[PDB]
Amino acid sequence: AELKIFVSSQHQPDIWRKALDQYEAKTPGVKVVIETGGNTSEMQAQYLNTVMSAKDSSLDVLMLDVIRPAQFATAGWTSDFSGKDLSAYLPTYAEANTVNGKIVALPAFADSMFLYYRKDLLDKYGIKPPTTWDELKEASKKVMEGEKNPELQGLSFQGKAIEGAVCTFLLPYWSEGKSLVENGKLNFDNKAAVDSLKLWKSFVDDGISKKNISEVATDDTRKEFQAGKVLFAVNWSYAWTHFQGKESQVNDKVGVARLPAVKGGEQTTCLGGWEFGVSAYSKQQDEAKKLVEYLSSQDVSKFMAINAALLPTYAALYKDADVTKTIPWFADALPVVETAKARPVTPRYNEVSETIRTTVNGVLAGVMTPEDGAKQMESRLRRV
Ligand SMILES: O=S(=O)(O)C[C@H]1O[C@H](O)[C@H](O)[C@@H](O)[C@@H]1O
Repeated sequence: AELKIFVSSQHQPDIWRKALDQYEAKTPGVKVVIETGGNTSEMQAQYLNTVMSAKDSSLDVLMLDVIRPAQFATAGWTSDFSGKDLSAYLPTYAEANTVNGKIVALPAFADSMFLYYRKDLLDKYGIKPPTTWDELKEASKKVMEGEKNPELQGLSFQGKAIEGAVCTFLLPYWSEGKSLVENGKLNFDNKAAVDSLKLWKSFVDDGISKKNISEVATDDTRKEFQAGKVLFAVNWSYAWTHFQGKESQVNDKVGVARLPAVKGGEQTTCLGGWEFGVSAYSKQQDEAKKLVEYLSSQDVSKFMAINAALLPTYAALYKDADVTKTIPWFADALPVVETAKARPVTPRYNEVSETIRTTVNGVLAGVMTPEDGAKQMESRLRRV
C-alpha cells in the first residue's frame, strides 16, 4: 500500500519523514507519502474542510490540531478507534480526542505556549525572567536602551489573522481568571476582553513590539527570534529545534519560561498539540490504523521530541534521559502542558476562530479600537 499523510508544514515534515523511513524499512509492501499543507492551523483546516466535504479519498492519515476533534467527530470525517483506551497518553489529550464516547484520533504530540527569551541579554543587564507583562515591558526597555540595536524587538507575538491570534487574545483573558464558555454557554467578560486587546496594542504603542505586529504569524516570530532580532517571543515547543539548529544566531542563548501573567493574574497558557486521524474516506483503513499506531507509539513520540522539540504525549518521556539531554527544559514542561487552558470545544470552532483572530488583527492593524473590537467579538460569537 501507498499511504498519504497530511502533515502541518509547521511541525517538521522532514523529521516525520525519518520516522516514516523507519516504518517503511520494517514494514515490507507499505510506502508513505507526506502531503504538506499551510503553516497555520486555520489554513490547514480550510483545505481539509474542502477535501473532506468532497469525500476525497486521497488522504489516509490526517495530522489535526487539538481544536479539531469536535468538528471531525460531528462531520464523521475520521474512523473511530473503536474500544481504544487512551490511558497511555496525557489525560488532557485522552480527553481532547474523545467526543461523545468516540476515540476520534491518537495523540501525535503535545504543545503549549511558552515565553522564549534571550538569556544572554537578560544576564547582560542582570534581569530576572519576567512574571508579568509589566515586568516584560520594563525588561524590554532596559535591554533595548543598552543594546543600541535598531533591529532588536522587545516582544514578538502573533497579531496576524491566524489561529495563533486566538491564543494571543485568550492569554490575558485567562490570566485574569475568565473563561469564554461557562456551563456550555458563551460567558463574555467585556472588561477582560477589552483589557486583552489594549494589552497587545500597548506593546506596539510603547515601542516594545514592531508597528506591523498585525502581519506576524507564529513562524515569523520563530524566524525573527532565531535571527537574533527578538528579546522575548511567545511561541510553541517546535521553535526550540530551529533556535538550536545550524541556521540560527541564538544557539545556547535561549531560555524558556512560563508566559507572564497580567498584574494580579495567573501564569496561564494555551493548550496546543496535534493528533493523527484516519480519514473516514480512506480506501486503506486497516493499513492507515497500523501507521497511526506506530506514529502515536512511545518510540516515535521520543524520536519527535529529540529531533523536532515536539512535546511528548507520554508522561514518562518528559523525564527520559535522552529527551532531557537533548532538551533540558522538557524535564519541567509537563506541568505547563497538563494545566494549559483549552480553547472552546465545539464543532463550529472555525467560526469561533474566524471571529477572534480577525478582531485581534483589526485592533493591532488600527482598524478598530479595543472597545469596539470587544463589542464586535461578543456580537459575532453570540450567534455562533
Ligand atoms: O501557529 S498556528 O497554527 O496559528 C497555532 C497553532 O500553533 C501550534 O502549532 C499549536 O500546537 C496549535 O495547537 C496551535 O493551534
